[PDB]
Amino acid sequence: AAVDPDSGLEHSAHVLEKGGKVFSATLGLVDIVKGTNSYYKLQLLWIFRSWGRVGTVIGSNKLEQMPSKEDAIEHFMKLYEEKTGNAWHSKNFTKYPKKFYPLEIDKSKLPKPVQDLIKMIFDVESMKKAMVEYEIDLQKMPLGKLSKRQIQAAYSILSEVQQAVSQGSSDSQILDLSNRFYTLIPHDFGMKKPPLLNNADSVQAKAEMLDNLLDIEVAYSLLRGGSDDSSKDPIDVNYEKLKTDIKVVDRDSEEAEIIRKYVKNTHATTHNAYDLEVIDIFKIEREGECQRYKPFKQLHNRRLLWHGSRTTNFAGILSQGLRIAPPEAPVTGYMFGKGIYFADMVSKSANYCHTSQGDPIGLILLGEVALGNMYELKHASHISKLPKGKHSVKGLGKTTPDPSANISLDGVDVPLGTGISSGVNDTSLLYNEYIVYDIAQVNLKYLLKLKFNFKT
Amino acid sequence: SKKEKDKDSKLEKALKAQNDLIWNIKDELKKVCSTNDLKELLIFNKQQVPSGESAILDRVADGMVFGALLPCEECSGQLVFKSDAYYCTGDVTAWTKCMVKTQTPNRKEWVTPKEFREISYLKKLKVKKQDRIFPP
Amino acid sequence: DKLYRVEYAKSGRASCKKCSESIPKDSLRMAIMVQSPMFDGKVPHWYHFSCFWKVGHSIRHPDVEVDGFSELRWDDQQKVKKTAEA
DNA sequence: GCCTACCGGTTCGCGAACCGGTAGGC
DNA sequence: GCCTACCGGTTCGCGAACCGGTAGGC
Ligand SMILES: [Zn+2]
Ligand SMILES: [Zn+2]
Repeated sequence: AAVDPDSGLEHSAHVLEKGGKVFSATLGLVDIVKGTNSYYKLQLLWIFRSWGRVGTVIGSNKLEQMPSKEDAIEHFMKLYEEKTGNAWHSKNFTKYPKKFYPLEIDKSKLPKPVQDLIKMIFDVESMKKAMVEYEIDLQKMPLGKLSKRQIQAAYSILSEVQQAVSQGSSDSQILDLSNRFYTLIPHDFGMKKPPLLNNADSVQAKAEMLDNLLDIEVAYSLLRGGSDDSSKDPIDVNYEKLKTDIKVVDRDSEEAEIIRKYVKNTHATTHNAYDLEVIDIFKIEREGECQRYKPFKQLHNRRLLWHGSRTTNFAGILSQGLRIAPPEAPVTGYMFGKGIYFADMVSKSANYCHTSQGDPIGLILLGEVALGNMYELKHASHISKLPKGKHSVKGLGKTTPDPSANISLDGVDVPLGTGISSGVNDTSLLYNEYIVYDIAQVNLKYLLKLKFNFKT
Repeated sequence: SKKEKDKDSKLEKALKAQNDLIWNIKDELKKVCSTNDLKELLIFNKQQVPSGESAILDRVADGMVFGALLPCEECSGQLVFKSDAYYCTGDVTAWTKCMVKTQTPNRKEWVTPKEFREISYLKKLKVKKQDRIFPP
Repeated sequence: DKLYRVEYAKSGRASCKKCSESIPKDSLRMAIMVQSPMFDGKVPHWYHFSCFWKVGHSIRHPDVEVDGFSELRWDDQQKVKKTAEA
């Protein structure tokens, strides 16, 4: 990291490191019961100690010049152990009672709608606000990159909590995790106690948070970098970073009529809270997504299907394609386990854009997803391995788009019929889900931009 | 209301009986014993030595009157009287404190070391076997 | 846990939030617990037992609201109890 | 969280005093 | 051959100063 500007000496003297280990650490300690949820930043610029209640004006700091440089090591490594409980070098770290725990810090030539697309998916302040509702620390999480090994642990602790929740484990066991999680991922509850992760969906909520938080730092990773030479334009620099060929399908286009049909037709009878309005249609072509999908163009039963996700995710969904949840992450929230999920109805998928009456625009995808020999399921069932010869899973719903009106598109079956009853009604799904357990099976075709119209 | 008000009134008798029994015993030790004595008193009785003067005699007084507190069932820490119950102060884990709480904790009898040339004066304060009484 | 707190001065060092004079040792004093602006912790606001009841605070039932009440001496408990009502 | 008055345990500093060696006086 | 007034130095006694660990404040 760099110097904490609370020192008032940030652009003056550099933060110091002895060869490898950087003399700076950011500690944290939470007790759900006491309510305490507190930071402690230590640096060796001079020795600088910061402390207080994460996400508030509660706290204070002490900048302090040293008598010499070897006295710095003495003061630092002492303060550290006093506060953390460990020595400055350790093979594996160990938390100690009421002691802290250290957190592991690390002229443009394009169309106007395409510029708006970059505008929309690379506004990181929009993504920040996005987080504020999760109560993640807003202050120093943009400049402070939380580690990968760390976040994986943050995930694990979640997945531990679901396991604990499912088999009604001890309040202690649960307490410990809630403490472990908030310590590891600083939240901002102002002056009120961190809440226990006791629910099934509270975990899901915090899982979602991590997913989203991960993609923001992924959007930064893209944005920060390249080769800053006075030649290309700023919007073009960020376009090239997306590593995809995006084009604007014209409204006059005959294929564009189909999508708008797919949109207008496949809106849910039960999702009447809003009303769609296709502002744009983009034809999207990822770097080498056709090199990896060639295998499955042999595969039968290919379907053009909707998939929605937060506008914040689309910065990374473009650069890495659609990804499956990490293995550490909890399976809560998923119906049939971790894998790419797709819907035949634009509404159902549209709800994953997470729009509101103040943020009206949203992005939704359409992917040639090679379903193949489908595994059909009525009730929710967390699957590990697919049965033999099955390349996908299908969640059978009550309403299905009319199979006797299934139009084709470039050798892809587009089910843009309006809803009729399904062949079996013993299911606990109202609408279809299409799940692939391999990132290769999906091939993104169209990216839509949708304005929502609510009634409030 | 006859038996109700009697046990009601006769308990507030026994509550005061207890309150200023310990108080007598406290400032008896303050008169006779230095803090180091009291510290080594508790240690001998396998009791966590608290930080604080007041709190040290508060646990010696409790120790003598009711008993040397046996360690906790799960976390193996030190239960401590706090206002209306005995709360465990140990550590079920590094991350989270233990939350055990009781009015009837486990305990063996309080063993004064031989070294007491005024334990015959303190214990001569008409003190018999009795358990902690609590508020209503 | 509780908002208020009462004990015999652990030292005659801390001063009184109303009048600002040193609360002498082993004296009955009362506290109101506040957030410290300086660290993530509650801190007591020590008042001379005399001064406590002029700040406008009214503890309806001391034994359930004020901490350290049971640990006090019996006759001192009654002082608080009565003075709680006036 | 960090700051500091207080506690006991030891050393320090200095003046009385204790002592032995002595050299002028009878 | 004593005595004794004078002086240099080792000792002793006792409060002042020092000091590290910490209970109590904010
Ligand atoms: Zn315990
Ligand atoms: Zn006062």
